[PDB]
Amino acid sequence: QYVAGYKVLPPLMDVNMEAAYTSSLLGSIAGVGWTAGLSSFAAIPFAQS
Amino acid sequence: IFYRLNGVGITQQVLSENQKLIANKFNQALGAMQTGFTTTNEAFQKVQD
Repeated sequence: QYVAGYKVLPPLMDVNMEAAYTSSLLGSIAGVGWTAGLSSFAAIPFAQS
Repeated sequence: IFYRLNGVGITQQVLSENQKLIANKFNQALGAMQTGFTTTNEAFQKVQD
């Protein structure tokens, strides 16, 4: 990093943050995908989805 | 506007009973950006950019 001189910036999202966001997507794919209209949440058991 | 709101999963009954409140909310929303033009608008910043 310094034998030439440059710094690698870490990303804005931390590892726990992608973990939480992907967890939210994995929990919400069953919910949103039942009928159009994103206002409600419809977290059906998955096999029914 | 009534038909478009009907299409997104809102029943006719609340539309037929609450015309004035949704009209006032629409007026407030379409007046919000009139006083909104400052640095906080991302689109305004991109136009300036």
